[PDB]
Amino acid sequence: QVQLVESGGGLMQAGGSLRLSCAVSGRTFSTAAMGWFRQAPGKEREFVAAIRWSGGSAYYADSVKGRFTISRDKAKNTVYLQMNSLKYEDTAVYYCAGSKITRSLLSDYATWPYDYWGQGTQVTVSSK
Amino acid sequence: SNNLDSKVGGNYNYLYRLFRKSNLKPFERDISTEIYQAGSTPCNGVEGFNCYFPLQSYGFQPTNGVGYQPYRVVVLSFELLHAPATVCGPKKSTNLVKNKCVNFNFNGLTGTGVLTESNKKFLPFQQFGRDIADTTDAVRDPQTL
Amino acid sequence: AYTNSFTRGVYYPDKVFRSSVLHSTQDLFLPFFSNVTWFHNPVLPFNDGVYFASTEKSNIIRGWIFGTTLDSKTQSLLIVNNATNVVIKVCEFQFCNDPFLGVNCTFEYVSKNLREFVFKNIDGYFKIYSKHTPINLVRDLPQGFSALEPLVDLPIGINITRFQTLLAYYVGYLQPRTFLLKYNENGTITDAVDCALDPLSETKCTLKSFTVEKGIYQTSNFRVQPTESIVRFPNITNLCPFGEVFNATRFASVYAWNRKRISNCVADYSVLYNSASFSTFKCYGVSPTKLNDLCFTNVYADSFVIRGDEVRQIAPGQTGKIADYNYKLPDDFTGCVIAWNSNNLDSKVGGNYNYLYRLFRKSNLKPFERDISTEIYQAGSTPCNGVEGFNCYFPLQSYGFQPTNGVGYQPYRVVVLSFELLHAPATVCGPKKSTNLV
Amino acid sequence: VFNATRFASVYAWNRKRISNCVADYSVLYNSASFSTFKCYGVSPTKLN
Ligand SMILES: *[C@@H]1O[C@H](CO)[C@@H](O[C@@H]2O[C@H](CO)[C@@H](O)[C@H](O)[C@H]2NC(C)=O)[C@H](O)[C@H]1NC(C)=O
Ligand SMILES: *[C@@H]1O[C@H](CO)[C@@H](O[C@@H]2O[C@H](CO)[C@@H](O)[C@H](O)[C@H]2NC(C)=O)[C@H](O)[C@H]1NC(C)=O
Ligand SMILES: *[C@@H]1O[C@H](CO)[C@@H](O[C@@H]2O[C@H](CO)[C@@H](O)[C@H](O)[C@H]2NC(C)=O)[C@H](O)[C@H]1NC(C)=O
Ligand SMILES: *[C@@H]1O[C@H](CO)[C@@H](O)[C@H](O)[C@H]1NC(C)=O
Ligand SMILES: *[C@@H]1O[C@H](CO)[C@@H](O)[C@H](O)[C@H]1NC(C)=O
Ligand SMILES: *[C@@H]1O[C@H](CO)[C@@H](O)[C@H](O)[C@H]1NC(C)=O
Ligand SMILES: *[C@@H]1O[C@H](CO)[C@@H](O)[C@H](O)[C@H]1NC(C)=O
Repeated sequence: QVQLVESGGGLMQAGGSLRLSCAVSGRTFSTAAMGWFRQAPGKEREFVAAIRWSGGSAYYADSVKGRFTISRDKAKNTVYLQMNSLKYEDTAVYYCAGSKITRSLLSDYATWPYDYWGQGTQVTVSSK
Repeated sequence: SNNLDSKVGGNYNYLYRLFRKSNLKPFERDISTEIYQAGSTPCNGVEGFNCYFPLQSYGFQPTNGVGYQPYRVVVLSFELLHAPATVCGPKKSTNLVKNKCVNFNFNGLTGTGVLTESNKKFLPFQQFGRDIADTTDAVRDPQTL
Repeated sequence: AYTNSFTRGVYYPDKVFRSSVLHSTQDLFLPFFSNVTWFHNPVLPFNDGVYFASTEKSNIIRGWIFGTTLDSKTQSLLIVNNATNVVIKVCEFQFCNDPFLGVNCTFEYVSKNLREFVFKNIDGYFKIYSKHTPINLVRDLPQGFSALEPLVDLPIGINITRFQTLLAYYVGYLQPRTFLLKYNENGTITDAVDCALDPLSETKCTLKSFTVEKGIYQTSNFRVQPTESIVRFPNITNLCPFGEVFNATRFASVYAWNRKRISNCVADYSVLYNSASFSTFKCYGVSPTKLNDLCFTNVYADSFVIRGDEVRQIAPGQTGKIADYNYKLPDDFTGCVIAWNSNNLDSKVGGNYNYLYRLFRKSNLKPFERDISTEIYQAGSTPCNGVEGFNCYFPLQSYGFQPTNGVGYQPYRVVVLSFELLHAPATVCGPKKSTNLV
Repeated sequence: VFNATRFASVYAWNRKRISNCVADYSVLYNSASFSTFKCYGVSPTKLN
């Protein structure tokens, strides 16, 4: 029924850029919002970025503001994660996530549960 | 409608307008998704400080309280116009008795008399007959013709 | 192209069965021997009804369109018949310039040869009658009498003014004509008489018979109809000073109500009954619209101020303190009483007390009787002789008019126009334009 | 009847039968204490 297919990413140097995708098939999230999550080894999975599917207004975590850019396309049913200005601390497996819940506060999507998730994409930062 | 609109993990399809600039007028349906300007600064379609989404989800779970469990509400409003009134009640009928002085009430015409099996030949569209002096003497029974 | 509506378009006026009786009915019929426009498909008016006859061998015509604008701007009636079923819709359909057929809906229903139909809408009900008959002709309508039985009734309630056919047909228009119908033993309409076609038919109506015996019968009344409309008014160009009376800065106290004389002027009551600045506008013995068409010897303008619950008292035959001791209208009062809210002007922070009303008086006031004396009222036995105290009160009491007062307590400005036709030529006339005399 | 401390509810409306006395309705009619004083089938002034 519902599958989240991530593409792109991998290895990039410090200061470089990557752009991630997540194609959703068999479900639409018009009123809901989709989010991204990352899990560094030895640390819990954390919120990355969420964008309202219908409206396009985007909310970000504190450590990701100004370097990461999320965007979504309703027609293609794929959300993008423009990932610029790499830091070594970003090294983690990024997961595109989906939730069935509509929330007034776009910050609530960093704590509220997600019912759908991607396979996870490894992100590695290398120095020079 | 708890068993129907409440599911494990909650149901968040039903929403409600959380902020609005004015109280609604009778039968007023407002579906605008404008980001509410809570302050004086215009939002310009950007959520943020005093810029909040108008709609918020409902808490409908099986383990919720009765005050918060889902309820299905249907409001029926009766309208009178300058037009034919086309919604009515069933208007059940009674039995048919002949050769006895009864106070009958057919489709629209009422009277008192004895109903007897007549041999007049109405046309299929005709409902009741009249005498030479505009007095109704034959009626076609609405249920059996 | 026009033909002659010989004996066609007679439909059963009602669902009543009558046997061997001559019934006279007044309804919308197609007058006997009238001109019906012959067509081989424009949009035609729907004045009061339409008689439609369609001489066909291959079912060229299919349906009809009805409405007033018929461009998806309002509701419109649509009937289509496609080879097995008849469909009647009331959708606000997007009509083209020349709709046809090949070779916000509020109602939808689905069900050699001469096909006749009569369409009309009365009291909101759209009525259709029809009759199918065989013919052998190529030119015009057949000879004979045929009764159009009802088929379908639409409870649509639609304003309809224009209609159009869908694809040689005939179209005739109904007028309110009296008829006399011949019902046979089986209850079928076999003959009819157009009650105004010709003198012999009118005689048949009057006698309620088809065979009139030799003699002289008085059928109707001859009357020359008028040819011109003569209007003659005195040639005065002088608008009455209604502004001075209605737009006054201050009004008189209801017990000392002002009494304004209006004479020798042209009055424009259209300004009055078209304005939205008057709360109550009630006329006794005259109509609001007809005020401009009348000529009056004198008009009496009376202005005064009262509160909400006292507004209804200013009317003929009313009871209460105001209508009792301040301003009594005669029971046959002929004129209009006008009242509007004056809270904004007569209300000040804390309340206005400048306007008084009388509380006691020795007797009932006569119509149009004005007392303004400031005597002490003796409600008891001991004469006051100008001394107040017990059973000696001042008859007046100041109104309390506050901005926070109730709407029934808030001040109201009321004007009472008194109309008279006295022993004189009319002086106060309306804005009606006079014409030359014939 | 007019100045009683309490009035009964309409479903148990109180009834007082006035008889064997002389009634002065003038004090009732001239008082401005009543918002609705409508005599039916009779005239208030004629009551005396
Ligand atoms: C109304 O319904 C009744 C029964 O619900 C119909 O009565 C039947 O009519 C048919 C045909 O006339 C007969 O064959 C049956 O014997 C009747 N049944 C009974 C129990 O009497 C009646 O015809 C219906 N009328 C209309 C106008 O619909
Ligand atoms: C004539 O046109 C009408 C459409 O107005 C056809 O009615 C449809 O019939 C199908 C078949 O059952 C239904 O599924 C649709 O819902 C009907 N539409 C409406 C508006 O009633 C009708 O079938 C046509 N008849 C012929 C003989 O072609
Ligand atoms: C009313 O209709 C009936 C039926 O068509 C007519 O009666 C028929 O008359 C013929 C000739 O006498 C007979 O052969 C038929 O058997 C009759 N039918 C029935 C059902 O009785 C009658 O003549 C018609 N009356 C009028 C005034 O037209
Ligand atoms: C009626 O039709 C005839 C012939 O078609 C014509 O002579 C006559 O002028 C017509 N009258 C009107 C009022 O159209
Ligand atoms: C459809 O018709 C109704 C008739 O009451 C009207 O009120 C309504 O405005 C119409 N629909 C639209 C979209 O205007
Ligand atoms: C039909 O039109 C008239 C004016 O031409 C209007 O007064 C009337 O209300 C209309 N009918 C309906 C149902 O609105
Ligand atoms: C009184 O003045 C108002 C506006 O100043 C005007 O609309 C109104 O017509 C005036 N009254 C009359 C009787 O003309």
